[PDB]
Amino acid sequence: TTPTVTVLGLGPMGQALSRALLDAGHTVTVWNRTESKAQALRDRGALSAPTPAAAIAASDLALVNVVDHDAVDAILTAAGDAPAGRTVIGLSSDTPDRARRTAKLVGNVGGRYLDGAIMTPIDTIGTRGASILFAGPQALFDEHRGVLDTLGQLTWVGEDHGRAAAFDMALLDLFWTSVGGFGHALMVARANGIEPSELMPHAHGIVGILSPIFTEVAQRVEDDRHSDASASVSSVASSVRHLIAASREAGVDAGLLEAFRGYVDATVAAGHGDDEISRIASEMTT
Amino acid sequence: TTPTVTVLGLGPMGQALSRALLDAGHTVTVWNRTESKAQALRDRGALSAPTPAAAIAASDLALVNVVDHDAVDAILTAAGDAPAGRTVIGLSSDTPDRARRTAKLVGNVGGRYLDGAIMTPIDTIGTRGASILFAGPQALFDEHRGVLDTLGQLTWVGEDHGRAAAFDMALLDLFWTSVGGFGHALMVARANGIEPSELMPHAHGIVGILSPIFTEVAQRVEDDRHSDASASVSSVASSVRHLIAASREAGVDAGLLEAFRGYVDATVAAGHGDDEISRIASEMTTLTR
Ligand SMILES: NC(=O)C1=CN([C@@H]2O[C@H](COP(=O)(O)OP(=O)(O)OC[C@H]3O[C@@H](n4cnc5c(N)ncnc54)[C@H](OP(=O)(O)O)[C@@H]3O)[C@@H](O)[C@H]2O)C=CC1
Ligand SMILES: NC(=O)C1=CN([C@@H]2O[C@H](COP(=O)(O)OP(=O)(O)OC[C@H]3O[C@@H](n4cnc5c(N)ncnc54)[C@H](OP(=O)(O)O)[C@@H]3O)[C@@H](O)[C@H]2O)C=CC1
Ligand SMILES: CCCC[C@H](CC)CO
Ligand SMILES: CCCC[C@H](CC)CO
Repeated sequence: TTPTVTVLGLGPMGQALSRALLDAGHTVTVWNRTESKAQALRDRGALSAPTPAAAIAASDLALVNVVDHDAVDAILTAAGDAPAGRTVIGLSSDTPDRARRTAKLVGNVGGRYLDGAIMTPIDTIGTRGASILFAGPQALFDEHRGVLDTLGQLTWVGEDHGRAAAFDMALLDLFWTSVGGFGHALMVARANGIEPSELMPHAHGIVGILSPIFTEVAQRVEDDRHSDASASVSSVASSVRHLIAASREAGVDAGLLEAFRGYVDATVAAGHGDDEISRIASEMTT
Repeated sequence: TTPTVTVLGLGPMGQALSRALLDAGHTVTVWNRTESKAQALRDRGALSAPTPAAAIAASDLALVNVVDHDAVDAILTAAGDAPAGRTVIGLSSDTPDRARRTAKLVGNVGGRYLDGAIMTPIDTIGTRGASILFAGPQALFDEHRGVLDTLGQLTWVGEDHGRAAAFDMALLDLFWTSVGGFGHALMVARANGIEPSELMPHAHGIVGILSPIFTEVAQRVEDDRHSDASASVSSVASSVRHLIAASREAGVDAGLLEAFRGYVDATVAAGHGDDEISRIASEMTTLTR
């Protein structure tokens, strides 16, 4: 009558997943390599299991939320034949080939596998603000959607077990590159007498322009249409040099902007200085 | 009564500025090094002037919107004494020390100077979605704010003529780094059979999580508070390796992520793997600790 779910991995995100499943009223079994991280959840109604095999054998569905697929696959090695007749969902960020290999590891012991990628922070889990992408057999996603729906908005992205991970590689590239730019910006600003609290209203303004700019860049890349520029490659080839000089003056490394400059300069050298900045990423090939 | 404004520089942003000032009912004079670029604005009601001196002498306020301060200073040199008794606003992105240099060039010929930085794209200009930062004498900003308010939301950031540029250097760093990430992401997604149109709903979701994350990282940096992590440095140290491997496999250079990894790895090596990702940027220093 009541669905069973196991969560293996009780770092910040695995705690968040466990609390959401417990609030939904599922029977939740938890396991972590560092055992005592389960204690806060046992106080909230979770059941612990002492080993990965015992944890997976307790439920129809096991979610594995750990640092990477070396950790996932180590947990599956320890679990042995426990996945047989059960479903494993990988929720551990790694490459598409690791998601496919882990699918194979689970199938070769008689389990079924979905791969997922959580694209939102812990505060969002258990709300309509969370976004989780899934890949693998459509029917298996449909079979477990009822339990998984309490976690957030789910999107199935394809049959290929690696496809959620492929989205994750692209989306986390955008995310972490932006985070690197933000932390750099705060360092250089602070060296110029602008504390983070004073910058932040304006930094929110920059975040506010990204969606419409990205929409246009994506459309231009699909159209292969880089003409009629509103902001040219030659203009940013001038600007990025200023930004690097400012970094240098402040004693802050400029490696992200230096990499960017290399692409911009290669676009100018290729004869596309007059084109929209949608052209620059072409020069990232090699 | 009717305000007089000159725009010097008719690239895409100078055209946008000029259209917004004309749409507001101002008396707009325009000048560009390449004179043919003035025709569409003359049809909208702009006056054109043949030289920078004649352009600046036509108006109480001159906006200079060109690629950099080497171009600004070449235009103001050509204008000679035309700025005397008038106000020049630089709207051309460059360093704080170039903004201060240009301020002194204007003051040398008896003009007044504000430096400004436009922080939004051409479509926003003339709307409440635009943002322009200004630096220089507060009273001079106040004198011209009624004309300038037709371009967008305005922020005066202080009396030092370099200070709008200092914000610009920080904010464009964030912006272009993010654009570099985005263009890279599209190329790696395409190699993996995900076209830009299929990625974009999800990319908008990532943009949607940045502001609260940035607000937290800024508070932690101010507080020097990197503990009780919800996303640890050790975790991103693993993640960024995956990202770089995926770039390699797609035939795409991973320079930006490689640079980030070096900071992440240095933070782990400093014994801060369990800390929040707010700690990473410390390792960007090139100063002796
Ligand atoms: N935190 C977040 O906001 C988000 C996280 N994610 C993803 O969720 C996953 C988990 O993230 P998060 O909770 O932050 O934690 P981490 O990525 O820091 O992973 C820590 C967890 O992995 C376990 N682990 C590490 N190595 C091994 C191993 N060899 N064997 C067994 N378990 C191991 C840890 O066990 P122990 O406690 O014993 O050290 C702990 O449970 C990651 O893949 C991350 O990318 C996705 C979106 C957001
Ligand atoms: N486009 C945008 O969305 C935004 C632009 N900005 C800033 O606004 C400024 C203008 O941007 P944008 O319109 O895109 O154009 P560009 O940065 O490409 O600059 C082009 C303008 O500069 C002029 N110019 C270049 N070199 C010289 C020179 N030596 N002497 C005289 N004029 C010269 C060009 O003249 P000519 O026509 O004869 O070549 C043209 O008018 C830049 O500093 C930019 O960073 C700010 C926010 C957004
Ligand atoms: C600092 C929070 C990071 C969450 C992010 C979600 C895409 C990466 O794991
Ligand atoms: C691609 C449009 C670029 C606008 C940007 C505004 C901060 C930089 O000039």
